[PDB]
Parts: sequence; C-alpha cells; structure tokens
Amino acid sequence: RRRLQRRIAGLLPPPARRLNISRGSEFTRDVRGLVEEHAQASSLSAAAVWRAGLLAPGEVAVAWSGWRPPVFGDFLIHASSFNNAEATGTPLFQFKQSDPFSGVDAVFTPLSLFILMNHGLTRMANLLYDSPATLADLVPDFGRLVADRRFHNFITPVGPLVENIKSTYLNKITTVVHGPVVSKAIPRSTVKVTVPQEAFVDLDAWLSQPCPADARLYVALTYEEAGPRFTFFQSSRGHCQIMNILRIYYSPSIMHRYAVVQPLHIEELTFGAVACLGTFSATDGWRRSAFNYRGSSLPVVEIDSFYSNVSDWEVIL
Amino acid sequence: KIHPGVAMTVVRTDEILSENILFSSRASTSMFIGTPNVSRREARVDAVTFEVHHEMASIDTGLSYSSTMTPARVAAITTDMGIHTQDFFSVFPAEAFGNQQVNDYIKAKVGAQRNGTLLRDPRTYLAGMLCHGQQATCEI
Amino acid sequence: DPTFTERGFSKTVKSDLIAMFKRHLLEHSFFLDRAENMGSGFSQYVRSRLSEMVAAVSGESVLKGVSTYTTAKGGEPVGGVFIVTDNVLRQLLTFLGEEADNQIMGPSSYASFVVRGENLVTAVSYGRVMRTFEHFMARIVDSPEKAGSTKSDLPAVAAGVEDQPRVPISAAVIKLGNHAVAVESLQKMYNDTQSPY
Amino acid sequence: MDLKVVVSLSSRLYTDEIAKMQQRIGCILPLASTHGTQNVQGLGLGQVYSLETVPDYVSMYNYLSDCTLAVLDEVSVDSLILTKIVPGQTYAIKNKYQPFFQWHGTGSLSVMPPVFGREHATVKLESNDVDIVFPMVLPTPIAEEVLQKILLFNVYSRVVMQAPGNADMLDVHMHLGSVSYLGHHYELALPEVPGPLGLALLDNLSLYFCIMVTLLPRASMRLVRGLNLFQEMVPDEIARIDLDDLSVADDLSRMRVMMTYLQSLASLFNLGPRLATAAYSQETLTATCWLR
Amino acid sequence: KFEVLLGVYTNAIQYVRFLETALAVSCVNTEFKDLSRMTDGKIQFRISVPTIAHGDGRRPSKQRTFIVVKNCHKHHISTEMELSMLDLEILHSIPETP
Amino acid sequence: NEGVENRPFPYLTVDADLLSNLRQSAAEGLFHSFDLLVGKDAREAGI
Amino acid sequence: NEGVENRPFPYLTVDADLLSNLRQSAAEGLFHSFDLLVGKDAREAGI
Amino acid sequence: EYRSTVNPWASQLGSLGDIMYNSSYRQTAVPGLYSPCRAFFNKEELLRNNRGLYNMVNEYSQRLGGHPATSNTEVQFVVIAGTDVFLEQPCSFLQEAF
Repeated sequence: RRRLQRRIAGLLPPPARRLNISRGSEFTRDVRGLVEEHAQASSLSAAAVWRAGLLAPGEVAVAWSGWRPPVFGDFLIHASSFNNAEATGTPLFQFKQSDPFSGVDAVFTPLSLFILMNHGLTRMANLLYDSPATLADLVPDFGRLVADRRFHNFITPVGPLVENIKSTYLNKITTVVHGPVVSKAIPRSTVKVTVPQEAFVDLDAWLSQPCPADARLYVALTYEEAGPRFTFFQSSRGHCQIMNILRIYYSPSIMHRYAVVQPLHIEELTFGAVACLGTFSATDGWRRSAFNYRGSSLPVVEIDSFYSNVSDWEVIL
Repeated sequence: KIHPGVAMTVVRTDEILSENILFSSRASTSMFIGTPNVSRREARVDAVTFEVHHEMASIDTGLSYSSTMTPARVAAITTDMGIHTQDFFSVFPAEAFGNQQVNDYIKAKVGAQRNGTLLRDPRTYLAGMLCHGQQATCEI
Repeated sequence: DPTFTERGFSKTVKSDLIAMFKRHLLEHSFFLDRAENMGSGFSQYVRSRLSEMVAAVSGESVLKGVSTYTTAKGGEPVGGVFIVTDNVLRQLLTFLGEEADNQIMGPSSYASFVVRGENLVTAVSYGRVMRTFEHFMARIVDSPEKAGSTKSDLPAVAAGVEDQPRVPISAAVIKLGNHAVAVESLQKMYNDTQSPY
Repeated sequence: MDLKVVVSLSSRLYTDEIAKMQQRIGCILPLASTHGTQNVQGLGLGQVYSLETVPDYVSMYNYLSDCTLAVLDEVSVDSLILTKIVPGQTYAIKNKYQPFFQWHGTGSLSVMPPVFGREHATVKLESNDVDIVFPMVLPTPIAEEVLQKILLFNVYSRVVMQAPGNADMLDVHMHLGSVSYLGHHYELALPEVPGPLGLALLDNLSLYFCIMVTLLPRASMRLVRGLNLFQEMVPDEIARIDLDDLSVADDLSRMRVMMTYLQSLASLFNLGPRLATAAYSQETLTATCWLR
Repeated sequence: KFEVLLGVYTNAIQYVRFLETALAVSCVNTEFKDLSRMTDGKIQFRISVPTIAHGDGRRPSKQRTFIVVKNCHKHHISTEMELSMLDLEILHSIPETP
Repeated sequence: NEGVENRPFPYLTVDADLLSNLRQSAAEGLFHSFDLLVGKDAREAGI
Repeated sequence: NEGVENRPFPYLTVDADLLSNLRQSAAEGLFHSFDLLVGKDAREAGI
Repeated sequence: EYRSTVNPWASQLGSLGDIMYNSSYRQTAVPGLYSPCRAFFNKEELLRNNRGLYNMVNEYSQRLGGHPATSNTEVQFVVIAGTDVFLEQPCSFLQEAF
C-alpha cells in the first residue's frame, strides 16, 4: 500500500501541458523542461546514452506526448533502376513483383515512372534515366498489365525516401512507409517531399469555408487514351468528398475515354484510381522550388512536414 | 558424327581461387575517425531495433599508386573446366521457328529447357526457393 | 619500372606495356605456386619477389618524413605492412626465417582535429574550413618573406601524430634488406564472425 | 502504458492443448473487452462462429470489425497472456495460419472471418469447453480473389443443385479452385456439398448479392428516369425500356431493400480491420505491422 | 538416478582496436569528431618540375608546374543490434526480491 | 577536368619527391582533378 | 527568389526599426534578393 | 599484318558473333545467365578501355566493370548482388583469352 505509492508516483505524471510563465527573459527550468524534447540519437558512450535516455521503453525518456516514432520499410533494388542523384524526399512506388521468391525490389520515383508510362519533365526524365529499356522489363508485361487496366492494384505506394546509401551493384534504400517523415543523420535536418511541378496539380487552386488542421496529399494513376499518367493532387478535404470531386474533375476525360474509343471489352471500364499518401500542414506547405541536376533543372513541389500514411487504391470511374 | 560445314570455337571462364597478398606503403592514406553514434529505428511492443552509426573519411597522401595485391598461390580451381554449353532457348526464350511441330522436335532432340528453376543470381533470391561442381558455361 | 616510361607514352610504349602485362601474367603470376618448384634459391626467391613488391610500390607519401611507426628494438621506420591469410603467413614465416621481431612502436591514441575559433568563424560564415589556421596565419601574415623549407614545415604536415606516447603493438617484422616491413593476418579477426575474408 | 490482457483459465490445460497453442503463438484473435483480466468465453469468434448454429459471413464480419483484436504472446498452462492492438503503435505478428498464404513486405493484411473450415483455424480446448476460433489473416488482394471465388462457387453450386442442366461441376472447379497472386498458385478447399435450405456458410452473403443484382436493373432504370445520354449508351436498351410501370409501394420497398443490401455488401467487401505491414521477414515468418 | 550437467561454457569475445592491429601503419588517423557535418575534403598539391638545359636546339619545355588536387570520400557503416523490451523494462525498473 | 582552385596558397615544402613518372601519369589521366601549368601559366594567380 | 546563403551569422542589432510596410514590400518585390522564414523555418541553419 | 581477321563470322560489325553476343546486358534482364563472349564482343565495353592506361588500371581495382560471373552456383550467372564476392578478371582488362 506504500510500494503502490512509489509505483503509482512513477506511473502518474503526464507531461505538463500548461505552465504559468512570468517573464520571457527568465528562461527558467520549468519552461526548459516544457520545451525539451529527447532525440532518437546520441553518441555511443555510457554518459551520452544514459543522459539522452536511448534505452527507455516505448519512447525516449531520461531516467504519450502525442508523438510516435516512424516505421521504416527497407527495399533492395537494382542500382540501375534508381538514379541515385534524386533527393531525399521523393515518393517511392514499389511495384509488387510477380516473381515468387524475389528478394530484390523494383521501386519507382515518379520521374522513373514517367519513362515507364510514355514508353522540363521529359528532359529531366531522360537525363536522369538515359535507358528506357532496363525499366521496361522490371514490369515484365507492361502492355498487357495496362491493356487489361489492372495496373493500379499492383503498385503499392511506400511513401517517401529518407536515407539512401549508394551501393554499387544492388542498392539499399530506407523509406518511411508510415508515420512522421524525419531524417536519421548525425546532424538531423528536415526532410521535404519533392514532387515534380508539371505532375503535381492542386485541388483548392483548381476549384478556386473552414480551415482544416491538415491537408492530405493524393496520388492518382489514370488510364487515358495516350497512356497512363501519374498526377499528384493536394487536397484539404476528406476522402469521400475527394472521390466525387475528382469524378467531377475527370468527367471531361471520362467522356473523352468513352468517346475516342468505345469499350467493347469489360476490363477497360475502370478509369484510374486514387490513393491517399498522408497528411501535412495545410497552412504553409508545398513551397515550390527547382531540383538542380548536373546540367538542367525541373521545377519541383517541396512539401515540408509530411506525416506519411498510405491508404489503399479506390477506383474512380 | 560427320562434320558440318562450319567449325566453332568454344569460350569458357575458369574461376581460380587464390590467397592474395596485400601490400601498402607507410602512411598511404590519411583518414578521419568520426565519433560513433547509436540510433533506434523501429520500436514496436516487444523489441526495439537499435542501429549504430559510424562514418570515416579517407583521403590519399601521395599521387601515384601506393598499395598492391598479388595472387600468391592457387588454393583450388572452384569450377570444373568442362563442357556445359549454355542454353540459347533460355537466354533468348522468345525465339521460335515456323511450326510448333518442328520447334517441339528440335527442343526434344537437344538439351532444351533443362533447368528452368533458377534464371537469375540465387543470392538475390531468398532462402529456400547435375549434383557436381560448378559448370563452366561454354559458348559457341 | 621507369625504363620504358621516359620518352612519353605513344601507341608503341602502350603496346609494349600491354605485351609485358601478358608476359608477367604468363610467367610470374602465382609467385608462391612456382616458388615450391625450386628449393635451393627459394628463400631468396620469395625474398626477391617481395623486394620487387616493395620496389614497385611508390612510398612517396607526404607523411614520409614524420616518424609514426618504428621498430622497438632499433630506431628504424617501418615503411609498409603486408596483409595475408593464415596459411600464407605461416609459409612466409618458415621461408623468410623466424628472425622476425615481435613488436613495433606506434601511436597510443589518435590525433585531434578540433575546429578552433577562427576556423569556426570561417565555417559559420562561408562553410570552408582550412586545416591548421595557425600555420596559414604564420605564413602569409607574420613575415611572408620567409621561404618555406622541409625542416621548417615538418611541424606543419605532422599536426598531432608526433605528440603521442609510443606504445608497442604486436606484429611480425620481416626485413627486405633496408626496409622493415610488417607481415600480419587478420583472418583471425574474420573467422569467428563466420564471414568471408 | 501497458497492454497485457491476461485471460485466465478456470480449469488448467493438458499438454497437447499447449502443444497446439505453441504453434499458434503469433496469430491474432478478437477479444470481447479491453480489460486487464478476462475469462475464456470472450475470446475469438466462439460465440458467433459456433458449430451448433448455422454461421454466416455477415455477422461474423460485423463482430470482427466490432471488437478489439489481439495478437497472443504467451501461453502458460492456466493463463494466456496476450496483448491487444491499439492504432497508436506497431506490432509483430506471424503467419501461422493453416491455409498458408505467403505474405510479403509492405503488403496490406485483411483480418477475415474463417471460411476454409472451422478445423483449420481452431484450438479445440477440452479442459474448458471452449473453441478458440482464430480469424483468418491473409493479404488483401488474395482476400479479394478468395471472396470472389468462394462467392461464385456458392452461386454456381446453388444453380447446379437447382438444375443439373445449368453447368458442369468440373468447369466451376477448374477455374475457381485456385487463387493466384504473384505466382503463388494456391488451391482452395471447397465444400462441394453445402446442402440446400442454406444451413451453410456463404449463403447469406450470396443471397444478399443475388437479390442485389436482381433488383439492380429497375433500380438503374428508375435512377436514370429520375434525372444523361452517355449513361443511356453504355447498357443495352432492353434494360432501359423494360417496365416503366410498377406500383409505387413495391417500387419503394424494392429500392430500399436494394439500398440496404448494397450498403451492407459494399461495407463488407471493404475487409474491415485492415493491417498494413512494413518488413515481412520469412526467415522467421515474422511480419511487422500496425493497426491501419 | 540423475542426469548430470558438467559445465556451461561461454566464449570471451576479443576486442580489436585500430591502433592495436598492424593495419594502422598503412593509414594515419585523426579524431575528427564532427565528420558528418563536413560535406567534402580537399587536398592540394603544387608540383614544380625542374627540367634540364640541353645542348641541341629543341623546343624547350619551360618552368612547368603541376597543380593536382585530391578529394576525400566518405564511408558509412551501420549494423542492427536488437534488444527486447522486456530486458529494458527490467533495466529501468528497480528490484527488491532475489 | 581542370576544376582546380589555383589560388596562391601558403604551400608546404614537403620532403618526398613526387616527380617520378609524373608527366607520363598526368598525360594518360591518373587523376581526374589536376592542372598542367606550362611556363607563364605558372604565376601565382591574382586575388 | 531564394538567393541568400541563410547561415547563422553573428547579426548586429541596429537602432532604427525597419519594420514599416515590410510584408507589403516583400509582397510586390521592392527587394530583388530576399528570403522569408515563417515560424518553424525561422531557425538558424546548421553548419 | 598479312591478314585482317582470323574469321569473318565474328570479327565484322554485323557478323554473327556480334549478333548473338553484342546485346548489352541489363541488371534487370530476366534470363540473366552469364556469358563468356560478352566480355569480348560488347561494343561499348570494348570502347570503355580507351579512356587512357591509368584510367582503366584504376577501373580494374575500383569496380568490377567487366562482365563478372557469379560463384558457388550450379551454373554461372551474371552477378547481381555481389555483396561479398571478390574477383579480378583481366579478360575485361586486355580482352585476350588463353
């Protein structure tokens, strides 16, 4: 009954949320304990681990805040299939391979996906990948898998890259599949998801009341007449709205697909699919930039502060 | 067993394991030892996947070569220097003749489709997907 | 061997060196395989091939002048190390004699390149740090009329590799005449980890 | 923040019960409550997938989407210490299911109620008279294909027990007897004799689906007469100009029951409690997943 | 009638330092603590080549000088060790019974 | 490549001669980053 | 336009406030070269 | 010098040896088998070694730029993983067989 007191005194304390500040010039111990957050990294010493508290269970606590650590999904890829000059924050799209026991993976950035679709944006695609044939056999039968319009249920978005070690023959990437996208380096710095500007469109800008707490990034494969395209939507609504909103936005191209060809078949009838990619702050995100290569540059959409959270593929019609 | 009009040559490769030497001069490179760092990466309910980080930076101190490597002795010959012509019905499987009868007969009379289980490097394959040493691949 | 590389490279000199590659590949490829053919000039044969190895290497490092590693028993600089397997280490110990030393003097701890104040100022402002700012300021501010010599610049190249206590590490020390190279095998370090050497 | 749901047994187990349980030390099961101790009658799918009543996919799926789920961790002789899945954290599950569908990394897992027979997913406890039924956990594309292929097998078995002049029993079996995903070509255990008058699994879902697509064409006719020309070129016109006169009470009743049978079915083909994996390592048959 | 156990034996791991092995004569090391912040290194050599005054009339190579620079290259090693949460909870707790 | 700095540095007088097979090595490109100053390229450049 | 180095300098506090019509100036481009840091990104960058 | 070729069915640019062997290998190619003729017939591989003597001597030791074969398998494959293989093939260097 007193052992329970000493135990419940340790299991009691929630983090002190409010605090009576007196003067901002004071910077006393209470406000430092409010602003201090423990790191996921320290040097391998006894004092550094025992002060950073790396061995704490569940979270990192020196010796439940709305903060959870992320989860990494590491893939091993053919090093020719992934141009290593790409930045940290680019959304990768792992193709579910038809090989039964293959331990090698086939990820795609959307730039590498563009030369897969078609076979400035095209200039940076062909400068980043001089070879449209070593990716045309990663998918073994692209013409069949698109001509029966089942390409959307084979591509699993795995969120953005965070760290990529450049090995020579078989490349190892570390992505973030779910949660808060943040770097793991010895100086920690911010990671920003970069999507190409010509591919990225907006949805509040296309429509031109309330402000939400977060906006959700959407990816959208769609089967047109001239091949598939990977547009990237950003929306601040909910999903069940966005299905009807993109049905309105594609209601031109739905009539165009029924018009320029008549679907005598039955597997052609789907018109793309959309999958949520996660939430970011709806206020100051997607500040544009340009991704500078050795000789050229494409304009890029640099979404800061991503919470990666993949959803599944829902058809559009 | 009569000769055709042509006369092929046969190319192989023969893996020879050695036990190499390595020399390098005194103070060939100058390196910087970074401080090791510990970082947890996946923290599920039952176990927490740790990861240690370490980084070094290596730079030269001379211009020309300062390290060398020679194969001292043969340990053994890891391949059999034999006769294993690699199957062109497997490296170009999309090629097919006129009829299906004649194609099937030709695939019957030769060693066609003999190992269709592995068609890649099996190190890339996972754990658990002609019982002699390593066949040197002949080519015509 | 500079005896062919003096008149400049051409088609002819490059062809000559390709043919001499082919000759050295067909004659002196495995220097321990055809070592065991002859037995009389045999310690001298391995001795000659290893002296050829330390003669075909280029020891012109800029850290040549500073004494980092010496033999414990005599003040002789090491001048290179040999990395071999276990069986070749045992064979070379028998063939080059058991007269190897057991230890060499070396640095106890590493040197320290901590970014001091002025280099921190340059790193903060531009992000370009110069090694040993004290020597740059001592050259082109304090009397730049002083011309540089090797004897003047021996503390400039040797930053902190000279102010370390010498403690002996254990290594077999064979002599190819005037050098004292050091053979060693790390297969011991790689065998317990079930890892390919 | 602790998660140990230690369910206590009244009468302690034998050895062979522990021998069956230690081969299912990584599967998940639905609880009844999220409380610190429980009894055995709240565990996985006993009360709804019992052997004494006719079972249906609908109420099993509703109960499975209803309550919390829980991977099990330890099996003592008289207690089963386990942990429940909250959406905040991520867990380590194992594919120890008797129809062994090979998982993959970064795949999405569907917690399905068992279709492949009760005896494949059970731990028949005798010391206590309970049947711990474990729910089927298998990847979502395989879940979709196995639902389509159990459903069409149900409809096609029902029409050939309706009349043998409809179809051939090998023809339905040489297509729907196998599920294919990434080359892993499985074979499905099919109950070739389900028995008439229902009394079997997947009748209530099949009855719902067949009533839905029966009421579908006049529903489409009513909802195109309510409102254009593109919508009147994709279907054939014999499904367009069919009736145009039904009694309004029966029309409204048919449309309402079609709407309920559509919304339940469409909520059902979304597989409910869906889990999303990160790094499935089949050297130890471990998948790392979270509640999605 | 007993079954006897005679011994549990566990190996002692050897620790191998870089300053202890004989590969450290091959390279000179300096403890640069904040290395991952440094983007790139650069060494620079100015090599002046003295030449020989000859007799005959040749096209004379004048005072030559070689400026060669060499870069450093990073090397990033990382392995994974695992620790069960049970051991960590036992670690950050306090015991009272033997 | 000739992306070399080429500024008048305080250069360190080191003992070891590196001139052995030097011009022949720079002729066939042992280095990616090197500069050949001949005659009146060999002035220390301006600030 | 994003031309600034954005490094943590030792900045100097002046006597004269410069705050008038500032966001209005940066909205229309009185300054050719500038960088706006809002909230989170207003930290000093890393060395 | 008294002839051009020892054979005209593999030395010419459109000859049969350059038909069945000059196909450039991709690291994703689903046949993936090892070839010994592609170290001798691959055209851009046959012009890779024109970059100077010291450049290709550096490339002999830096990377396995030729056509390397895998080891310890039943039939030799094109090595893809290569995480712990060590091989120096001088048939990619000087293009001459014994």
